[PDB]
Amino acid sequence: SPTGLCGSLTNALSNGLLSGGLLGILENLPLLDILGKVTSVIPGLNNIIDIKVTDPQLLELGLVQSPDGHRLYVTIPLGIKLQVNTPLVASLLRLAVKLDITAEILAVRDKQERIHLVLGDCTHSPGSLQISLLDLPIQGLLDSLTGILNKVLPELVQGNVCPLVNEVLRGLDITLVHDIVNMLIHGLQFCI
Repeated sequence: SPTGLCGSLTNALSNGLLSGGLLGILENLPLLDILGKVTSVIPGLNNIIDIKVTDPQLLELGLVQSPDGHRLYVTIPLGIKLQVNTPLVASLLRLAVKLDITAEILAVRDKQERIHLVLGDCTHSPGSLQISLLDLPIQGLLDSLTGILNKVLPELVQGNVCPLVNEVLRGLDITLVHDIVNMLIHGLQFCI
């Protein structure tokens, strides 16, 4: 069970993401809060769209080292199910969504002596978004929803998961941090 840095870092990121409440965060994404038909406001009724997020899932992290060995890139594959509901109701719709966050880990050498583990870039992996139909002329409602999902979810997921990633990095095992940073800054591969 003891392994090298690469497998240790990977299982360390995964543990922290979970224990940091990643699933909680996926489940609570303000999907339809980040958005000419005001109206709904006006009577007393409201919505009557509703998106429950269920089935949050973290898949297997992936780790590659830069060619110069100075940088790591983490792939954080995530999975949620979306059920479309409507308190005039028997779900309207139901979807499987998959998405990668790519977190970039650097070691950078402070002007004094010290060396720091930095979360560099942390973005959604362009083209990693995937929407499936699980289970009425719903076709119009789909790919409308898909169109919304396509230009809202990735920045929304990024914006909720990347700070967690940042939290997890800083809270890592000190000695693990100290070996990771020393190999990266000396450009030595360990993610082989």
